[PDB]
Amino acid sequence: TNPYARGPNPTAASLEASAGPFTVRSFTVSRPSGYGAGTVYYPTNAGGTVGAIAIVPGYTARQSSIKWWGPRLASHGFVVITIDTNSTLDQPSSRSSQQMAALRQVASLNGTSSSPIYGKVDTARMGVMGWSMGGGGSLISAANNPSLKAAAPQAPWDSSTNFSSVTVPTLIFACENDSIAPVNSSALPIYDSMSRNAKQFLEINGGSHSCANSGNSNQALIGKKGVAWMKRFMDNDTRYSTFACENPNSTRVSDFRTANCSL
Repeated sequence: TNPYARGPNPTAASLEASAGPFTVRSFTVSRPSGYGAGTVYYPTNAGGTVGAIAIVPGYTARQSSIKWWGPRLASHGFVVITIDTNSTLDQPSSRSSQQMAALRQVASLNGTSSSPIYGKVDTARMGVMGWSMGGGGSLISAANNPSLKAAAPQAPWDSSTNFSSVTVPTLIFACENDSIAPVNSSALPIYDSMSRNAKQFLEINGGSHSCANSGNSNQALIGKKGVAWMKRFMDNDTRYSTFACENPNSTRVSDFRTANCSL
């Protein structure tokens, strides 16, 4: 009945594995428009069009810091573009503009017969992710585009902590011992500011600012939560309602909060 449901019914084991059911291919965007560079990850034979997610790194950082999300999310039924910004020193608002620019190019590549993702994307269903200033940029993207279906920034930082206008379902990955974007002055005030959406706050125990980046030691849990959140809210897939809204009840988590997220 749900036209957006893709893939086998999920289990904890399949969501915690390094890769999901779908085989992933990838290509580099030939002529990136409105951002620095892009890598597109997409699944082969997902059984239908899938949503698109754009992921942005942080200040001084590049695709490598966030690249692990590409294959992980794509293997579960998403088209994912990881970008480099025009300059590694771009601010959150500029990161948001380039993040949305990347999503627009994915939409155009969906209508380009020469592109590997031709006809593979439901361009009405998109999501935003990112690290640090790119997580702040994801929150700005969500606030400026309620058309988006989900957001999952990690260790976000922005000049402001007020994102009360966000109606997009938003999962915040936080890192307990973050000394660059401290939780008490960034992630948690941002989480508490949002009262008009489904939201979740997941703090990684003992995590530094890079606790959700490529190579991190919690990829099973973080990857499960990222995919589950995107499945529940970009696909409206109630098979993932428990995975997306549950307290993991794990010693890997030092703080868990959620609101408007029923199981």
